[PDB]
Amino acid sequence: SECVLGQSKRVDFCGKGYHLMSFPQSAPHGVVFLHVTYVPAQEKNFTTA
Amino acid sequence: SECVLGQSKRVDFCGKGYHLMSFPQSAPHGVVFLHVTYVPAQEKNFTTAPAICHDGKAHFPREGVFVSNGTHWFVTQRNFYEPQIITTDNTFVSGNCDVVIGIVNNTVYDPLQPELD
Amino acid sequence: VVIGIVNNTVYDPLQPELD
Amino acid sequence: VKQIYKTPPIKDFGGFNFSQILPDPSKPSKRSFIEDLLFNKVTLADAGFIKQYGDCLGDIAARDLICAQKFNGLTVLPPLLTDEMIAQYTSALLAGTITSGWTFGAGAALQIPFAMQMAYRFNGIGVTQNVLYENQKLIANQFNSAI
Amino acid sequence: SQSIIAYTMSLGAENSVAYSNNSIAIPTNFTISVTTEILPVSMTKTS
Ligand SMILES: *[C@@H]1O[C@H](CO)[C@@H](O[C@@H]2O[C@H](CO)[C@@H](O)[C@H](O)[C@H]2NC(C)=O)[C@H](O)[C@H]1NC(C)=O
Ligand SMILES: *[C@@H]1O[C@H](CO)[C@@H](O[C@@H]2O[C@H](CO)[C@@H](O)[C@H](O)[C@H]2NC(C)=O)[C@H](O)[C@H]1NC(C)=O
Ligand SMILES: *[C@@H]1O[C@H](CO)[C@@H](O[C@@H]2O[C@H](CO)[C@@H](O)[C@H](O)[C@H]2NC(C)=O)[C@H](O)[C@H]1NC(C)=O
Ligand SMILES: *[C@@H]1O[C@H](CO)[C@@H](O[C@@H]2O[C@H](CO)[C@@H](O)[C@H](O)[C@H]2NC(C)=O)[C@H](O)[C@H]1NC(C)=O
Ligand SMILES: *[C@@H]1O[C@H](CO)[C@@H](O[C@@H]2O[C@H](CO)[C@@H](O)[C@H](O)[C@H]2NC(C)=O)[C@H](O)[C@H]1NC(C)=O
Ligand SMILES: *[C@@H]1O[C@H](CO)[C@@H](O[C@@H]2O[C@H](CO)[C@@H](O)[C@H](O)[C@H]2NC(C)=O)[C@H](O)[C@H]1NC(C)=O
Ligand SMILES: *[C@@H]1O[C@H](CO)[C@@H](O[C@@H]2O[C@H](CO)[C@@H](O)[C@H](O)[C@H]2NC(C)=O)[C@H](O)[C@H]1NC(C)=O
Ligand SMILES: *[C@@H]1O[C@H](CO)[C@@H](O[C@@H]2O[C@H](CO)[C@@H](O)[C@H](O)[C@H]2NC(C)=O)[C@H](O)[C@H]1NC(C)=O
Repeated sequence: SECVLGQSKRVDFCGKGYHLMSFPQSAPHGVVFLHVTYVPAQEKNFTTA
Repeated sequence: SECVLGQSKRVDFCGKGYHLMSFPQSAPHGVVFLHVTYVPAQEKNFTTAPAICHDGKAHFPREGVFVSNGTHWFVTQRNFYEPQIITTDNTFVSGNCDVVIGIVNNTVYDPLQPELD
Repeated sequence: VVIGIVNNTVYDPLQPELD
Repeated sequence: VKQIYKTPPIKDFGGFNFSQILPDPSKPSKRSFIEDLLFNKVTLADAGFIKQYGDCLGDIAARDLICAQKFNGLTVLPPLLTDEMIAQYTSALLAGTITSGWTFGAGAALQIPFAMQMAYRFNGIGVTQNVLYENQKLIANQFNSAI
Repeated sequence: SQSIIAYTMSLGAENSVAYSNNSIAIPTNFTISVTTEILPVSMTKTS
């Protein structure tokens, strides 16, 4: 419910990175989830105030 | 703690629909909760676009969605229809009309246009 | 329409800024 | 989900694919390609839950461990829901979230373009919606490759 | 006149979403409703 039916905001839920969306898939005796996340990349540093 | 002493934002907590508030009641050997939730109703299909093309720049909803009927584009919050004129203060402006896929032609209103002079 | 609404002038600086 | 949504006839989810996620229309089973692989990879000791007495009536009873268990009063019961029924529930979930996203649930399912669904999810992360539109082709490719 | 009937299970009911890439459904009204949940807290203590 939290990863598929809505967008979880818990930092370590629905895999790693920021939760974007997910799709459930079934398996014998259980569920396997495909968790789609967003991870920022290629940082550069700038002066700040 | 999360339904009574706070407002849970977890989608499947405190019953079904969007959580607003709750009230606990006791029972022998347990607790029974009364969960007050909001369920949207009477939806209609409006035409939509991710942005409005004004002077070649793309205008994106500041909040809500840009939608239309047979003659006009307007902006509304997503969870409860309240059509409003799309103005320059109701939108983010960036890029251009050749970047956004699905952008449509609609003049965006400038609230300071009269310049009081 | 609003229940509990009170009378209070809301500030807008635009004309003083223009002239 | 008590509303079993059919796999949409429209696959125009922006530039995104999802064909290996959605149920295979050509398969008797309602499993997606990935699901069919998951089922093929997990190994079950046996299947069908029916063995007739005559089938173990011989030396063979000592080779078939499950039949040997049955002869000592130990049995295995079938699940109430079948693999097909589960696939139907996952299908409904996928159809729901692919075409209505958040609004497929918590009430009637309300349609929304896929790109917009993600734009709202990005706003939720804290990424301006403009990133998706600017990089919509990139994002769809990154997703399609990830799958 | 009465008997035990065997039948297959339904899964709720069949539905679908139009999914036009040019259209969004937007609520125009809402209902606030209250539902309940029942959760055990304790066992009879024994000795
Ligand atoms: C942030 O600025 C620093 C300094 O210009 C970049 O280089 C690092 O500097 C620290 C000392 O402050 C050293 O200990 C590291 O070993 C240096 N890094 C490397 C790879 O030599 C740093 O790369 C800049 N960050 C980003 C994202 O560009
Ligand atoms: C689309 O919505 C607009 C309002 O945002 C409608 O415009 C109004 O129409 C009434 C007549 O029914 C006029 O009296 C108002 O003055 C109009 N308002 C504005 C701001 O122009 C418009 O008619 C709707 N179009 C369709 C095809 O339904
Ligand atoms: C949604 O899909 C329709 C096609 O089903 C797209 O329609 C095209 O719009 C462009 C606008 O410049 C026309 O030149 C094409 O001829 C139209 N195609 C067809 C088959 O008529 C529409 O652009 C898509 N919308 C979004 C947001 O992706
Ligand atoms: C908004 O309208 C303008 C015209 O006023 C469109 O720009 C022209 O589109 C035609 C094709 O229909 C091209 O042949 C012209 O070369 C375009 N003009 C320029 C200066 O490039 C514009 O595309 C429309 N925008 C939207 C989002 O519909
Ligand atoms: C703000 O003050 C105005 C008066 O200057 C109020 O308007 C009148 O209110 C009385 C009731 O107290 C009505 O009988 C009159 O008919 C109203 N006048 C007009 C022209 O409609 C107004 O209600 C006050 N607003 C608030 C929030 O206190
Ligand atoms: C999703 O991508 C697959 C490729 O990974 C597309 O299916 C391929 O279609 C070619 C013929 O054009 C076949 O030779 C391949 O064997 C197919 N591959 C697979 C895995 O089926 C598929 O059409 C794309 N679907 C969408 C909706 O974009
Ligand atoms: C982020 O970096 C990636 C590569 O790591 C860029 O995406 C690829 O760009 C090359 C051209 O240099 C293309 O041939 C590849 O097909 C692209 N990848 C995909 C999945 O399409 C990406 O454009 C960069 N993004 C930004 C915002 O700079
Ligand atoms: C959205 O528009 C459709 C028409 O395109 C409305 O009617 C249903 O459309 C679907 C096709 O997507 C058909 O399968 C249904 O049978 C149609 N309904 C009926 C009763 O015939 C749909 O109701 C509109 N959505 C909203 C919220 O008004």
